[PDB]
Amino acid sequence: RVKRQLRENAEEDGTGCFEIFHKCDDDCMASIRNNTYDHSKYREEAMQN
Amino acid sequence: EFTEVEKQIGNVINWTRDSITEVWSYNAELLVAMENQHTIDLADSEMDKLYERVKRQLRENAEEDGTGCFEIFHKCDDDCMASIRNNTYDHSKYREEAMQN
Amino acid sequence: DKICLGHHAVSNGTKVNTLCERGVEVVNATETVE
Amino acid sequence: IDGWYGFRHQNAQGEGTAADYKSTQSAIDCITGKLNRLIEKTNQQFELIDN
Ligand SMILES: *[C@@H]1O[C@H](CO)[C@@H](O)[C@H](O)[C@H]1NC(C)=O
Ligand SMILES: *[C@@H]1O[C@H](CO)[C@@H](O)[C@H](O)[C@H]1NC(C)=O
Repeated sequence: RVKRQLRENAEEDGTGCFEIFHKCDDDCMASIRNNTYDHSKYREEAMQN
Repeated sequence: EFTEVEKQIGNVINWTRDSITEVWSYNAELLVAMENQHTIDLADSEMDKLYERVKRQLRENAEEDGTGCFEIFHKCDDDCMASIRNNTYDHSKYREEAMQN
Repeated sequence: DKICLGHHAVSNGTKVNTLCERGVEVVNATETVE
Repeated sequence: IDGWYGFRHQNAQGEGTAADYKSTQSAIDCITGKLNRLIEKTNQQFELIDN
């Protein structure tokens, strides 16, 4: 579910912890916690990294 | 049923039949619950098989969103639907036009 | 331009038992007790 | 202690040991339903056969 929520913004390293490329603050913590996060606001910043 | 048997052997027969009834009722309940759980798990497994098979067919050209719909980057027409439907689609033909999105 | 996935469903089903719940709504259900 | 399945919020600002609700609620619901199914007394009264 978290993997489907994080489209390209984060990837699985291998130990099971996501590496978010972009800046994802405490509101972004809450957004992925209660499933309100959107990829439409941070596709490009994470894609450029 | 008509002429009653001796009381002690009749009580033994009823106790044995009641114990066998309890064993078969518990076995039937466990059987029904177990195979209903297995049928639900089988349906979920077949859905997961179809979802991952379509994901492997679509490769990097279509990125999953978390709904079951696939955002194919190429203008994938009705024949493209047929190709991804009946195991015909190739990602190497369309990766060049779908890579920049 | 997208393709979605899904499965068949019915408006009214039958409540069956299972290993972790009671009265689970499914599509179809046969009778094992005559 | 809040839930079974939790999160480790590493924002380089603190350590948020939060807890999810949906998945752990489904797990507790299934497990307590399993115990409600199985942990029950018999419905048949037996009799003393021997002496
Ligand atoms: C055994 O059980 C039957 C009912 O299933 C009853 O009619 C019968 O009287 C019982 N036998 C004795 C010896 O009580
Ligand atoms: C469901 O199962 C019954 C058998 O009890 C069968 O007659 C019926 O065709 C099945 N399908 C539907 C949609 O009822």
